Amino acid sequence: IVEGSDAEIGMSPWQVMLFRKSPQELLCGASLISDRWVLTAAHCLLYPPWDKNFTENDLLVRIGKHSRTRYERNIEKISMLEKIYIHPRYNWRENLDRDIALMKLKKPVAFSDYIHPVCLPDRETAASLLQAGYKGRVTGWGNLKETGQPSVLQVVNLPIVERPVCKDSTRIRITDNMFCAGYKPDEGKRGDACEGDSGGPFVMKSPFNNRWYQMGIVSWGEGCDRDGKYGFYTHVFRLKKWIQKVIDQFGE
Amino acid sequence: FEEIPEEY
Amino acid sequence: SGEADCGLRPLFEKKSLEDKTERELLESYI
Ligand SMILES: NC(=[NH2+])NCCC[C@@H](C=O)NC(=O)CN1CCC[C@H](NS(=O)(=O)Cc2ccccc2)C1=O
Ligand SMILES: *[C@@H]1O[C@H](CO)[C@@H](O)[C@H](O)[C@H]1NC(C)=O
Repeated sequence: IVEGSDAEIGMSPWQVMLFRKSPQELLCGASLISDRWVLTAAHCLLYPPWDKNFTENDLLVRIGKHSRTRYERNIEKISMLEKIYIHPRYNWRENLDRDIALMKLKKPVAFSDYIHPVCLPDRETAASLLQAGYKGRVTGWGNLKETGQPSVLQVVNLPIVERPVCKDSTRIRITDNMFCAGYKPDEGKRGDACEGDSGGPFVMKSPFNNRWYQMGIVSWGEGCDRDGKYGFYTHVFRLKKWIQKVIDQFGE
Repeated sequence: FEEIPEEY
Repeated sequence: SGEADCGLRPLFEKKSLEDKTERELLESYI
């Protein structure tokens, strides 16, 4: 996160750290959706152009963390993965279209003041909140600058940007499975996700039932917090049916 | 990066 | 929605405490 703040303890209970076993390193962010399922970006696991292709035994998920590097002795829980599911039509060859993946834990995690699932949006929550100008919140342990690392979880609140503006800021072909967010060069407020934040959640707080809803997954961008550039996120609601399908068809 | 318990 | 007790934080919503910048979000939804 660039130009964000330190998160408060218990502020983002569904925040998950994707951790590589050896070298032991932070891979990406992710989110807890139930006691056995984690949602993240497909490119955190499979990105052939960079020879990236992790399997269940390559990683660990770390839940209820605040500190980036410390082993949070009786706060965090570490789980092993049972299975990884990448969207069948994930487009790593061109634009990261459908950048989403489900990971099923070997054993259910127990909830606590620091571990709690986020909600998945319904068509109606999506329809009233995914509006240009409305702000969401992004969290992660990623880079503080394009080109260092935070010691604690960082948070930033960013406005959703109109699709045409998103389209006109890049040469990459943008699809219905993506939305962009950030401040415009003129708003004179700034902030963004950056390397290390991928797979973390873009959330919004429903003014209706006061629950937190995950609307996006940190996906991609060009540089970080660049003027006239915007962060792009996987559109969770548009891929919800694939989400329901795998859970129903495979677990819980 | 502080080490994680070996059980993991 | 995606859970049951989903999206209500033990240390904030459940005790009726607000985080430091959540109002910024809420004030943007009109
Ligand atoms: N919000 C931002 N400004 N950036 C967030 C970047 C998060 C970061 C992981 O933590 N995600 C990635 O690096 C995904 N990714 C994969 C390869 C390089 C690419 N950036 S890029 O400038 O090459 C443009 C690009 C090329 C192909 C497909 C999508 C976008 C890209 O963004
Ligand atoms: C990804 O890894 C698995 C086996 O580890 C396999 O599906 C595949 O051939 C690997 N390489 C690619 C490009 O997915």
